[PDB]
Parts: sequence; C-alpha cells; structure tokens
Amino acid sequence: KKPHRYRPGTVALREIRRYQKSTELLIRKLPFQRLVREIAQDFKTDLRFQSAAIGALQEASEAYLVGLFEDTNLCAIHAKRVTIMPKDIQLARRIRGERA
Amino acid sequence: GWLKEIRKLQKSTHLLIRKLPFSRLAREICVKFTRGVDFNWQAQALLALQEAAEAFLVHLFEDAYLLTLHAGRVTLFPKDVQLARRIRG
Amino acid sequence: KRSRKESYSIYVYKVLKQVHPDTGISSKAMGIMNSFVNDIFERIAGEASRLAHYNKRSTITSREIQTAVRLLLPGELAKHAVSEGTKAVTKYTS
Amino acid sequence: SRKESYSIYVYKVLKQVHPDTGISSKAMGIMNSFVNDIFERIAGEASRLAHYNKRSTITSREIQTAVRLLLPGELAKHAVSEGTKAVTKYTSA
Amino acid sequence: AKAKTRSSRAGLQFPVGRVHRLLRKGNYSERVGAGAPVYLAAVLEYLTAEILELAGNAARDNKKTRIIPRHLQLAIRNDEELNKLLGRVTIAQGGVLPNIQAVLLPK
Amino acid sequence: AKTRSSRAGLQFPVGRVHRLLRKGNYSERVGAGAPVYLAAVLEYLTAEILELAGNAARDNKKTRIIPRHLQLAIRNDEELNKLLGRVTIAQGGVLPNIQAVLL
Amino acid sequence: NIQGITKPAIRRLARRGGVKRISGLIYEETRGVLKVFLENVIRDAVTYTEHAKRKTVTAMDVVYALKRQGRTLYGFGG
Amino acid sequence: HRKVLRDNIQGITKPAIRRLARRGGVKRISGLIYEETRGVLKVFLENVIRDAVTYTEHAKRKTVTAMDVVYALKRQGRTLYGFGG
DNA sequence: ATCAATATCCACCTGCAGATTCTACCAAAAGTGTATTTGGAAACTGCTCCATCAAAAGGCATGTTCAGCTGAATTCAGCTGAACATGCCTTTTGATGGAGCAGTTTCCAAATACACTTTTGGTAGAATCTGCAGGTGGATATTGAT
DNA sequence: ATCAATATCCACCTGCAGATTCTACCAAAAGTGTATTTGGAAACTGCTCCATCAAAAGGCATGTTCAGCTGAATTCAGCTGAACATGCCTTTTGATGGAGCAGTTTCCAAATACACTTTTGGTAGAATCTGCAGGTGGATATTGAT
Repeated sequence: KKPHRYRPGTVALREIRRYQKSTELLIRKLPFQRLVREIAQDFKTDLRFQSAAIGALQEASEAYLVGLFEDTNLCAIHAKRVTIMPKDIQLARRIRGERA
Repeated sequence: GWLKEIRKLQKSTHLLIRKLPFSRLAREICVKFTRGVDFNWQAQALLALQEAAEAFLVHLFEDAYLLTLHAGRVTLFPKDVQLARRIRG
Repeated sequence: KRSRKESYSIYVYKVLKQVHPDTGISSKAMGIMNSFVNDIFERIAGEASRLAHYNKRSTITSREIQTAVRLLLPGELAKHAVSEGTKAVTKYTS
Repeated sequence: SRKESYSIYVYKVLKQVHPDTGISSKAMGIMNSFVNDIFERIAGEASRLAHYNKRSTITSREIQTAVRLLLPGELAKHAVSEGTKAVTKYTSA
Repeated sequence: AKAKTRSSRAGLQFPVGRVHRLLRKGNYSERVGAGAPVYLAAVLEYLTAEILELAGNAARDNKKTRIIPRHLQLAIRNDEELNKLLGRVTIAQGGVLPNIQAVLLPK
Repeated sequence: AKTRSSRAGLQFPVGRVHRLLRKGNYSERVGAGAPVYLAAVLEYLTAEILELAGNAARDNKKTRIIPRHLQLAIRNDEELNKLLGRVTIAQGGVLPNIQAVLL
Repeated sequence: NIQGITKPAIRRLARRGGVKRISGLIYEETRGVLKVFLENVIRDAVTYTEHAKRKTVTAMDVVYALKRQGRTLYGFGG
Repeated sequence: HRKVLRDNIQGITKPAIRRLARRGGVKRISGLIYEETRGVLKVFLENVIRDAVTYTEHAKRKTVTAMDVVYALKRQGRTLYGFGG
C-alpha cells in the first residue's frame, strides 16, 4: 500500500478556507510581545504596557498584514502567477502609498 | 515618437483637457446630482476642479502603468487601471 | 475612591433589544459598537465644526449637523439618517 | 473688502533665504495654502492632545508634541529646535 | 415641576443631554443650538440600529443568539455602504470575508 | 514698542497665529509660548521650501519661483514629499520619470 | 457629453503618466473613472454650496470637497 | 532588570506568516516573502509604536495604554475598533 | 467508474466563564430665571457670470499601412508544498510584590478681561521690470543602409 | 560603429505687455498696562494592574526528504495601436450688458449661555443567569490514485 499524499495546493486551499473562516490571532502572543517591547525599548527605556495595548497592536498588525497579503496576491495574479514574491509586496505597498 | 511625447508632456504643467468639454461635463454632473437646479460656477471653481481631476488621472496612470510593467507588458490595459483603483482602495 | 467610566452600552443594548429582541451581545462586540459611536460622533461633530467655521458662524445648529451627515454618509444611509434626525428634531420642539 | 494672508511673511522669508529670487503670484498662492494646511494639522493635533489629557490650554508643549507626531523625522528635529529656540528667545527680552 | 428628558421629548434611546455635553466639551464651536444634540443623537442611534440589524442577522445565520465581533465584520463588509463608511476601520477579532480568487481553484 | 514676532526673532506673525489659535476652536485657553512656537515651526518649513524652490528655479536658470519649482523641490525631497504626499500643487505638473523598461 | 473628453486628451494625460502604449479600451475606462471622481467631488462641493445658502459654486467649496476626501489642492485659497 | 530583547522579529515564524497569507487568500508562497514580511511588519510596528509612545511621553506616563495605541492607529489612517472601553 | 483515505460537517450534550440583571448612591442632566448674543430679515451695491452672439483659430476626427507586441504553445530545471519525527517554547495559571496610574487638595505662575494707544497689513493705482510669445540654429536623438 | 540624412530638442535671443513691486492711506488688529481669576502642577497617597518567575502539558516550529508543478525562458504568428495627412467643427477669445447674486450693514425677537437648585438616570459592584466552547462520534463529502 502506497502512503497517501495530497497534491501541491490541496492543503493550501484547505487552509485558505479554514483561516478565512476564523478570526483568532495568527502570530503567537509571546513572540509578538517581545517584538513590541523591543521596538518600544528602542524609543524610550523602561516602558510598561497595558496588556490591551499589546492586544491592540497585534489586532492592527495582523489586520494590516492580511490586507497587504490580499493586495500582494492580486498583484501576483496580475502577472499570471500563483506564487506571491517580494516584488509583489513592494508593488502593493507602492500603489497603497506606503513607498516610493 | 512616444518618448518625445512623454518627455514633452512631463516637462509641461498646463491643463491637458480642453476647458469647454470639461466645464460642460462638470455642470452636467452637478445638475444630475442636485435633482436639476440652476447652479452657477466660479471660473476658479472649475479650474480647481480640473486641476484636481487631471492630477488624479495622471497619478492613477502612473500606478496603473506600474501594474502594466509588472505584467511584462508596456500597453496599459483597462484591468491595469481597475486593479490600481482596487489596491488604492 | 472609585472611577466612573461612561459609555454607550445601555443605549446600544436598548437599540439591540428593539431590532433583535432575542439577541444579546458579547462585551467585545459591545466595545466595537462603542468605538463606532465615538468614531461617527467625532466625524460628524468635526465636520459640523468646520462647516460653522467656513461660514463665520459661532453656533453649531442641527443644520450644520445635517450637512455634515450628508457629506459623510454614503447615500441612502445619509437619506435615512436625515429622516430620523429631522423627525427627532421636529418632535423635540413640541 | 478685507482678506488676510501670509504673503508678507513668505516674501520676507524668501528675501532672507534667497534675496535674488522672486515668486509668482500663483506660487505665492501655493505657499499660503501650505502655511494654512500645516497650521491646521499642528493645531488640530495639539487640540486632540490637550483633550485626551483633560487639558483646556494649548501650550507650546502641545505644539511640540504635535510637531513630533506630524513631521517626518529630521524635519521634526529642526522644527523642534526652531520652536524651542524662538520661545526661549521670546521669554527673555 | 416634573422632569422629562430630552431623549423622551425627541423619541430617542440615545442620550441627548450627554451628546450635548460632549459637544460643549469638545470645543467644536463657541455655542451649540438646541436641535444639534437631538439630531446628532438620532443619527448615531440610527446608524447603530442599522449595524445591529445586519449583525443580528449574521448571528442567526450562524445559529448564535449573541452577537460577536465576527458578526459585525460580516454585516459591515457584506453591506456596500456600511463598508464604504467604515472602509478605513479595523474590527478587532472580525476576520475577513471568505474570498478565494478563482484562478487559484483546481481546474 | 516692538511686536512679539520681533521679540522671538521671527518674520512670521505671532499675534496673528495666536488670534487664529484663539478663534479656531482648538482649546479654551492658549499659552503665551504656543503661538511663538507654532509661528517658528511655520517659518522654518517655509524657509526650507523656499530654499529648495529657489535652488530648483535657478537650476532651470529662472529668477522667479513658480509652482513648477515648488513641485520639483517638494517631490525631489523625501521628507517634504512624505509630508505633502496627499497634496496636489496646482500648475506644478509631475516629476520627469520614465520607467527604465521603456528605454 | 462625456465624449468631449477626447482620445487625444486622454492620451495626453497618460503620456504625462509615463505610459508608452495605450489599449484602445482605455478611453472608455478613463471616461468612467473621471465620471466617478467628478461625481464624488461635485456632490460634496455643491453640498458645501447649499449649506452656505449660495447658488454659486466657489473655488473654496471645491477645495473643501477635495480636502475632506483626502485630496488636498493647493493654490485656490486653501 | 530583564534579559535584553534582541532579534525578536525572528520570533515571527514562517508558519505564522504563512497563516496570515492564507487568511489573505494566498495559495503559493515564494521562499523569500518571510524576510520581506518581517521587514514590512517591523516598519509598521516602528511607526505605530513611535507615535503611541509619543502620546505616552506627552501624558508624562511610563505605561503605554490601549488609548495611546488607538490614537497612534487613528492618526496613521488605521482606525481600530474595540479597545477604548 | 470506483474505491480507500482523509477531512470536513454537523448534530448533540453540559457547566462555567462570561453576559444579563438587580440595586443604591450620586454625579450630571433637567428645570428655572435672568443675562448675553446672534444670525437672519430687509434694503443697500459692484462684481463676476452667463446668455447669447459672435467671429475664427487650431485641435481633433477620420481612414490606411505597418511595425512591434501581446498571447499562445511549449519545455525543463529547480523551488516550494506535503508529510514526516522531534523536542522546545508557548500557553496557562498563579504567585510575589512593587510601580505607577489615578484620586484629592492646595495655591501661584500663567491665563483672561478690558480700556486704550500704537502699528500693521491690505489695498489700489502708479511706477518698474520679468517672462514669454515666438524666432532662431546647432546639438542631440532617430532611422536606414553599408 | 559609421556616417548619412532627417527631425525635433534646447538653449538663447528681443522688446514690451502684463505681472509685480512701490507708495500711501487707514480701519482693523496687535500691543500695553493694569487688575483679577484660575487651570493645573506638585505633593501627597490608595489600590489597580503590571512585570517577571515558575512549572507542566502539549501544541506547534523546525528541519528533512522529495517530487509535482510552477515560473521562467523561448519561439512565432497574428492582430492591435501608433504614425501618418487633411479639412472641418468644436473650442477659444472677445464683449455687451443684463442680471443674478454674492457680500455688507443695521436691528431686534428668538435664541443660547449659565449659576442655582431639584431630581433621576447611569454606573459600579454584586447577584443571577445561561449561551456556547469544547468535547465527542458518525455522516457526507472530497480528493487522488488504480
């Protein structure tokens, strides 16, 4: 008997459906806290944080990245590709106003 | 041919749509929105409106053209303009 | 020795019970609602403030509120908002 | 009729940074727009700052934080320097 | 003499007196007319009514009796106008609308 | 008698900036140093733009600054450009820019 | 009446945008896009006119309309 | 009085970034978008946190509140709902 | 066309974390009366603005070749998705205090109020000059044939 | 590359019309000086929450292998959009008034502000209440290879 193996893209589409169905945060909480605190620390030392401040930052960051991934994928599909590439993010951010 | 045209129009700053067609369209649109009134227009209102509209179209053409070149083309397609309009939100 | 935080919660809940009597609302969703009310409040009041300033008037009247609402809401939403605000004002003055 | 404007001061500043150069009446219109715009951004932000902190006065401190929030870095540095410098100069003589 | 609130006088659930105070305290104008807080409170209450309407719908299609942020996101984003009005707004815990570009499906 | 602009070392009008702060519905009260600070910031940004704009005007060997020069100066400066990124300058045109792929 | 926005005019606009070649269907798309833009701005500007109890659209009306849609115009009084 | 925080943008793992791209409807992912995403996320957090910390400093506080972040988000055109009460 | 192999859907169930209701206190709205302000209602003017109406300048509409590009077909290397085991580090829940946010209270450096006087900035015509409508003419591209 | 031949590009020029500056005048604004008030800073403190440590369970990140299929490169054809010359109709440019209508100016009933006092409606903590999260297990796909 042969081991069962889905084709490249079956599991991907399964995950698109799954996470587009859900709303939980997709970055781990503690790595994200360390990131936020490190950046803040570089602006002003010895800062504290309400837990809801970190939560707000994660909700905004994740919403922003999901949306930029949307536009990135539109750009990839425009160049007759299915794979998103760095040039796609750069172009999407550029058209959005963030760059160049 | 096309290069000279691009260099020349990018070196200039004059309005590129002729005034009477533009103002006719602006007043027509106004009358449509306002349910059919008789609204007057300062000359400077129409010139401001045309400065805004032309700058908007020129910049949308820059963005749309980046999508054009992203697709390996140099012909700007309608779907280039609408994708740019979508990504600007 | 106790803080006092105001909020739109009781009124969001009153309206909720009127449009959906069987339905409740999680506190996070209520937070989204309070965020929304404060947001539209400052958008409308801000626009009305600019309107009174542009016309050299020092009073913000329901007229400036009305123009701010027409300027800010997409059509239909703006119409129905105008209906309910006008109706509330005319009812109020009697 | 009486329309006020920043033209006198944009012309003074121009004369001090480039005494040789002049300015079109339209370019003056652009400058006056720029000043009105930045004024309304900085004052608007200062008002939000005082309100968030339950303050009723807009002080040079609210102006400074507003400038920090609104200008891209460096531009903000020199603005903060010029404003602080102007205030300390004003408060003595 | 017996007290009647301006909310009752206007026929509203949202608090007219509170809205009026917030207009005074916000430095929007030197003076505030009597009808401005009524109109403003009414507009807010209407838009709230309109979002709670659609989101309650979403909660019942999902066989839930309590509205959660996801229902607000579904209601706002699936309504063209609520979506234009809150187009630069993020709903915490709201997720996104299901949407797979066709080109990505198998063929 | 000398004006507050003179006392603070400024060309921009402190008294006017102060009145516009009072009349603009920004706060109940306005401190003495707020209009001085604000007027100074404004004169600085104006000085920066008139600087670069005179530069651009003379690189086209013109003696008078027109909107075109303001547009060139603002857009060729990363910071002036990001600060005025949602602003259209009437009669300014655009920056000469042809994508390389077209050459 | 929207056809008064001619093909050579739109070509001019795209040339200033650095476009080398233009599909033949870009004139209709450009006219529709311009139509939505003008609709939005003109709606807001005329609203500013009506509130001021004027029957003449001033340049300032248009400037306010542009500013509140995040499209600040310099050179017309604001 | 806590271990130095270094290089934490690498805690934003490859699978988390993939999950984000899935919610964005992305089916296939170039091997270099993880670094690109980390750089974009870092500039985003730098901008928001910078402004929020400025609001903290101006209120003479040593604690970043949710309101500080909400204000930072609003003035960068990215209004967040659900964190003001 | 058919199965094996996986996944997803879906209905049902309980108790407990999270939502709803209950209850008193009190801060803030409402009621009252008087002081202060305002934005139209009505009656002045000069200016842009539009309707013609007009005469033309010049920019566009039109239809053919053709030259270059867009899209289709194809091919292959190698990159990225799928499915593993492995083990570490995130999550969860609670402790251990301490910092610092938030609440009072007091009182002056800083703000407003107000009656005057001194300057200023805006304005309009006169007196100055800068730009540009056009006209070069040689450089600087482009196109074609060796 | 080389010319060769053309076709615009781009500095560079005049002189003079129309844009900018110069010169005075003056209401409106800024400044001044004096008096009086007060927002908010500082110096307390009470008590939320925040930080940081720990351990345990296990969920999930990591690094591997490896092959399917994607992107990238290529080739070629056919069809689209650019480059032309031409004359004609739409747009420009110029008054002529007339008139509409935007601004002002003064006054005053209707409106708004505000301190005081009376009353609730709104909140916080506490007491109830109960939706649904997470846990099954079996149906119904859906997928991929024989």
